[PDB]
Amino acid sequence: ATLARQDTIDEGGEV
Amino acid sequence: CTRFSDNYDIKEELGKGAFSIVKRCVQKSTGFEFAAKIINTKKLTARDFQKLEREARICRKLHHPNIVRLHDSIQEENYHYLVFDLVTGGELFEDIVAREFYSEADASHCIQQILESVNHCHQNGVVHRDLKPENLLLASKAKGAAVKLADFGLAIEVQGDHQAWFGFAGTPGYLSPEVLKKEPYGKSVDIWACGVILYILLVGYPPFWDEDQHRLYSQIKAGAYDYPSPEWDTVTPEAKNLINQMLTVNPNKRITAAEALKHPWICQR
Ligand SMILES: Nc1ncnc2c1ncn2[C@@H]1O[C@H](COP(=O)(O)OP(=O)(O)O)[C@@H](O)[C@H]1O
Ligand SMILES: [Mg+2]
Repeated sequence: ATLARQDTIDEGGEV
Repeated sequence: CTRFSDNYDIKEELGKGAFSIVKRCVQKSTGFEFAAKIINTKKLTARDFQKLEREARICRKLHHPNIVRLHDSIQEENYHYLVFDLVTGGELFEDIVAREFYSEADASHCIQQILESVNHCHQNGVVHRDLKPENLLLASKAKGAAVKLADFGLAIEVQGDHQAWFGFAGTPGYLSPEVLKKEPYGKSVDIWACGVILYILLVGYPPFWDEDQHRLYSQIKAGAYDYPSPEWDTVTPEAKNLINQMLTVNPNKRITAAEALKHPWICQR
């Protein structure tokens, strides 16, 4: 495990 | 509107998000410098536009020295511009990578400021949903410099301790159990992410990690993390305690930001 950047996701689905 | 292109000169790149680029810019009339978050909008759907308006709206509603300040929101032909005050010290992410990890002192100071920005969102009825070191900016490179919460792209409003299904969104390694379980959620998700951040501040790597994203989420939902030797042998039990409270799987059991700013490890100094 290491500190790496991660992209934001938004798959929605709000109800 | 050409209100941006003729009131501002665009300078160099400061950073990049999933589909935005942030550039330094200078207001022509004053010579004052700002950060312009630029979004290509010919690409965007109606929902996306609404998310952009929501982002601008929520930013304005928050006024704090540890929350980035929105100076203007301009819509041009193929581009939208959110102009913010310039924060010049780069992302907290870069600083952690640059130093490997923070001392317990520096980490305590840093998480204190993060939790203050978070608790400010929460008492104002806002959940950020994307706390991570890439979205925290430093007022400068100096030890103990001010940390500013950025990136309100996913932020939404919820009152008090209410929980509802606001959709599957956030950043994988920082996602909370309740989001991954597709259970209703609320402000508590930001505290989980702060728990992740605090663990990262202390050893320089995250508590949940796997090359297989399916296994990652399973590890998170289970709250499966430990404190591997020798990295954690020097770390005080009092700090580990705070991480454990933030990284409580059941959101109802999870420590709030308010009572996290009370923790001895943060206050007993
Ligand atoms: N006010 C600012 N001053 C300096 N750099 C900034 C500022 N706001 C954002 N950035 C840089 O731009 C990057 C993306 O900003 P963000 O608000 O995170 O866009 P996204 O919503 O696309 O992730 C940040 O990670 C940071 O590096
Ligand atoms: Mg971001």
